[PDB]
Amino acid sequence: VEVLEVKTGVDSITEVECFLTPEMGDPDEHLRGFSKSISISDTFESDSPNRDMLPCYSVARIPLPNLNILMWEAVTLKTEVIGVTSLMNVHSNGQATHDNGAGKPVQGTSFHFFSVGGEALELQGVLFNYRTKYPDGTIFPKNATVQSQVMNTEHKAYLDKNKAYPVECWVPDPTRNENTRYFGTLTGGENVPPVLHITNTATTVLLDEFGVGPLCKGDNLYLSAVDVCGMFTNRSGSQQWRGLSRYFKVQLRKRRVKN
Amino acid sequence: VEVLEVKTGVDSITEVECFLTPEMGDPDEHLRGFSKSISISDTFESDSPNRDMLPCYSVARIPLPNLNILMWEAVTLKTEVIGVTSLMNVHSNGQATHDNGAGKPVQGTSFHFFSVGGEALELQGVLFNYRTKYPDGTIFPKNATVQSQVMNTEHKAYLDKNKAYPVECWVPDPTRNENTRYFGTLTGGENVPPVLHITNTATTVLLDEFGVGPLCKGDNLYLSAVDVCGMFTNRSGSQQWRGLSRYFKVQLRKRRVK
Amino acid sequence: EVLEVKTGVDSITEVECFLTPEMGDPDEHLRGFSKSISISDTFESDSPNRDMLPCYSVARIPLPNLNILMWEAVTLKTEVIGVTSLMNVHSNGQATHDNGAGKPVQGTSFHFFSVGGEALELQGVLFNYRTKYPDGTIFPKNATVQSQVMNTEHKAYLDKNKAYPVECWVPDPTRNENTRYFGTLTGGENVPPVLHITNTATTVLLDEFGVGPLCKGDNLYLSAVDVCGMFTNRSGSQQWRGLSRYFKVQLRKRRVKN
Amino acid sequence: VEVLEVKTGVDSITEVECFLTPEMGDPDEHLRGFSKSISISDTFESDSPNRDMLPCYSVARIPLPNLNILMWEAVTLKTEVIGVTSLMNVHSNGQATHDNGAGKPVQGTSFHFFSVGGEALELQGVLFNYRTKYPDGTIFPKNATVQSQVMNTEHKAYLDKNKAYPVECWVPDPTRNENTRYFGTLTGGENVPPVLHITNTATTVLLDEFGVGPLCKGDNLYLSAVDVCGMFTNRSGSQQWRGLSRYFKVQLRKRRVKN
Amino acid sequence: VEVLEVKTGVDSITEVECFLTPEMGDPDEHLRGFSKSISISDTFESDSPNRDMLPCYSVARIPLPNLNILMWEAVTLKTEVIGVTSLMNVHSNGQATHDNGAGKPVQGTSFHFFSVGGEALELQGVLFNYRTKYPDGTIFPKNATVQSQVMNTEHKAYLDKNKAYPVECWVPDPTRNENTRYFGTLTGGENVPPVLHITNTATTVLLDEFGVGPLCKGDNLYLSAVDVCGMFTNRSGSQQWRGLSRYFKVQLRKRRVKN
Repeated sequence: VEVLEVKTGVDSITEVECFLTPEMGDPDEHLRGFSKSISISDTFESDSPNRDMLPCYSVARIPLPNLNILMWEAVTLKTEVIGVTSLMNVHSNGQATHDNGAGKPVQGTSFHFFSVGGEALELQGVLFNYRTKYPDGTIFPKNATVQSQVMNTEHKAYLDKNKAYPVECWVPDPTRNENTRYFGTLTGGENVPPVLHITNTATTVLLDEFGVGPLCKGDNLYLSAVDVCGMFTNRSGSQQWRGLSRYFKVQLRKRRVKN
Repeated sequence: VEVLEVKTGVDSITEVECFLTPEMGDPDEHLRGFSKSISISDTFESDSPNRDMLPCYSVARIPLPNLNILMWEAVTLKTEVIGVTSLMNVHSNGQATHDNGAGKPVQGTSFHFFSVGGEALELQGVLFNYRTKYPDGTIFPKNATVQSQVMNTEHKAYLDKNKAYPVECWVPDPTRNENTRYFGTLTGGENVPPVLHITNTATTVLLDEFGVGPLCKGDNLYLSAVDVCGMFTNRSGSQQWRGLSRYFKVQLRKRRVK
Repeated sequence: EVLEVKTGVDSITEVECFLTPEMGDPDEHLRGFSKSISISDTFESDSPNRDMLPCYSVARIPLPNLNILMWEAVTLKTEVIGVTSLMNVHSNGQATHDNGAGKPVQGTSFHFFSVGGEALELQGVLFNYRTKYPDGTIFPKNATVQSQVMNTEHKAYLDKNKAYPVECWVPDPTRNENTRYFGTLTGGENVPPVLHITNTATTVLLDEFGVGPLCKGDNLYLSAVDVCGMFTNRSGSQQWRGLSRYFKVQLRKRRVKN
Repeated sequence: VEVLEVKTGVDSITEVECFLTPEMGDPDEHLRGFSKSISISDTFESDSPNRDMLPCYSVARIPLPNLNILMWEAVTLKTEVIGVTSLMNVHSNGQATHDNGAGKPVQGTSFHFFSVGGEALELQGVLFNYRTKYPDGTIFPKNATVQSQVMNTEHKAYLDKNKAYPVECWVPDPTRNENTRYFGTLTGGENVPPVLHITNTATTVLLDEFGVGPLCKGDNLYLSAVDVCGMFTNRSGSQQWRGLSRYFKVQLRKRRVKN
Repeated sequence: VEVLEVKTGVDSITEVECFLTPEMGDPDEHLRGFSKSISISDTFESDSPNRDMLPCYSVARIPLPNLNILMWEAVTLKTEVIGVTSLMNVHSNGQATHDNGAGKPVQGTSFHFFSVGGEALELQGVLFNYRTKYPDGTIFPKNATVQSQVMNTEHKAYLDKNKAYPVECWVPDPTRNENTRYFGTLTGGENVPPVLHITNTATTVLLDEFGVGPLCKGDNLYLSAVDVCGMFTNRSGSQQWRGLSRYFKVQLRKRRVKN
């Protein structure tokens, strides 16, 4: 693809605003945005997590105004976590900090990740434990070998399905994603406190070093997200992953391209 | 509504200064700035927080001088939390950290938020637990379903009343607030320590990509805030939200529109 | 009305001094420490003795007398003197654990410094409006429940050393036009002290309009607090430990009218 | 060596992309990416860590296109740790935080290190304890004295062999490496939480203050790495180092050189 | 002294590169770089720390090429801590984290400090406890009074001797050191994790606001360092300061000067 002039004019600019909801497991009809209580396998060879216990990658494919050599180019992203203040509900079935204290807030291992792309995010598989049996209804590395625990190039996938790609198996494939801009932070640890900033005054630019943003094949924008905030501890002491939705505002413009 | 020239002169500039006091619960007439002690429901279904245990958003609507095409445009903000040294009272009915020790100071989950707009801050409701019964005298997401636990578009509101909107079920609506600038931080975890900076040498510019600040409809500036500093632990080991007031200094200039 | 800067001979001056911390000094051997912290059982019975209360430090520095012409503070260099003293973990310290070293000074800290052409101006805010502050100290008077968020009666001048309890007072952001102040409260019980020393860093004291503090009556006001944290003795009791602050201030001569 | 002009033209540039797997010990045929569980010595004299217990430096020598006097010059690096989300597997033979809680995630002492050079990374030896007996199959400071605990200049080597230079015995030698760019953080502490950022938008510049990058002797790129993420605690409470692979992408341009 | 022009020419440039070893106490002939295990006085009046238990400032007077009006002027500094990876030896007489665990790594109170100067570092004395009996063969504030615990102007010295000036009594005197540049962080707390960055791509400029670096009186350069990394806990539970060597590379140039 030869990228050429940006079209000028008011019809040359569009905008995509949406919410991408989390996919944490949802173990009952009252617990959307939570996973199942975590159960620990006794051995590696018996690691067998259920689907309702495994957070997955969120993805939304957004149709843009049809164009046809012109493609929509993603220029600017605005994004934030929606419902940060909900993590102050410290009075609903929380294990106490101590005797007569308030609930433990959501804390621990967090993954905050977001991508904007002209095609599906491209994933590479890395397994904590290759012998883990992943559940029916999820898409995960197949023919896992020991070498899957560090790097196995057989484990390529597209983020082509919502509620399907377990977070713990897949990362953005850094050998691809030319047409995607991705951003991710894992903050590990049992007690790591969530630090969530919100503002409507921060724009991130999506143009590569040559002034070129993601170009939207078949007039589709791809928004992908993960926002595992940490773990909710109930009074029994068992722990659930808790997630929040992510806001996306992408500005786009029309680029001419050849071949 | 198109934005044109900024009126110049010495009669074209105005300044708004004020304090927004925190609204933490005030469970008795000696505990202004504190909440009622947290009680934890045994289940989600039975979660029923009383008003005096629910911190709420602070809001002040300030009349500006009248202009009748001319609107007040907000340009610069100075803000800080007032009384940060108050958190050094570790000698007043606080649980000792160990045998013979000084008092645990205010710590744990904090929310520091401020916003300046030309209209009321626009809110999206999101709930930790959708079956939570919120109390009489508070304004909260109505018709909550399990989708409210992640994203429910029904839950829209304007921060149009003080001591009314509980911090825990409302957040600035990113899909709106085009005529407001907002900034907040949630610092979670039960041990996390307060980090409070203060200076009269720091200025936030309020203008957008296009050099335009909030334009004050009806000649009213709207200041909104939340300064939940953490929890204070009394010798019983029960915990109360403690908040502080926030200072605002806003500089406004005249703008012609339409 | 601020006019031209004078240039040439005797046009420049420097002020270099140290300000000692003011922590309580509870016996002739413990300068720079508070008394051990006693906790009151109730808010009602909170009665901290002067030797348990850290206070604001201040120095009125007299400048070369001028006769329309006044001194203008332009840059600051500052640091905490004797940071390495906090490596003494062998002098009557509660052991971390069995056979271990003494617990270092840690927990709640307040690092503040200001340079002004008049007394730093203070706002009173109280953790607990019922606290009885001791004779010999200057504290918010006629305290009410509203004093726990913002009571405009509590106004004062940092005009005396060892008198203004840190926990009652903050810089008043509605005034202090003729001062630059900077402060950090790092609260928490385990919070580690982080202290940077260098002779390579310079703060600029000029405002947005290129004007620094102007020294009324030819007097520079330096103000400071450096409560580093608490020292735990082998008994478990905790004292505030403070350290001295170094100020270097470059001033120039500014003509002024009316 | 006199560094002259850069050749231009579409064939004057090349790109190196690869993965560097962690060398953590691999104690059995199922635990690639893990160390052997740590065994403490009663005394400094008895300190005798086995090879399967000692994380080593990763190194890849990468042959570039032959030139016959031109040398390849490394200009830009893109790197990230691959599989950061694998550390969310807190349900596989993990010691519980507390009664009913999730597995403890990987946490504790981490070393994150990467270097790009036109020759093997140059190593200085420093020993926590000079009387440690290092194992057959590893290459370590020889003729240790007590001064090896602070600085002994006998302890020089080239990172010229994978799975062999123990990470705790060697460090980049700052008196050499004129022809290498190295970056490393040690975050020690027993409870220290991992912090892993991913993005395809960040580029390191490899040029020195004179606009010259590493020049590749015999047309070879040297990529060195260590990504000890922390330790994994099984249900017995014994602890293994857990390592992850590192992605490199280096842009190189042809430089003319004399002698 | 009037400062005039920089000299130019290949021979107006010189470079000083060297290691500063730590002076932690060296309690026995196997523990270079450790202190003696810490003992706590029952009272202030009885504080009497032994020399093998007190870390001291490190210093090196480096002779420069003899110039006979001309002085060498220090312009740039590269510095790093050497053997940061040595803090991953958690298998050598360390107190376990918990039952079956790896050893506690080095952690707790750290002081990292370095200075480059045209004369000896000037020290101000500050004592935690003015009644402390400092030991024979160390240089300490003398005729100490209670005022010595905050600020006593009597306590002035030159860091003119190695393994002599105990760290806890002395800090750079900020009323002096015009001809030195100093940099120091105290990170206190008992459990504080070491964060140690290494790279050969960072340079510090030693030039003040007027473009003048340290001027080396009598053709001498003064390099001072402290790098107490934290505390080592042996299986006893007793604790020793552990330090590491610091690397210095200083670029100097000739400067004319009058009187």
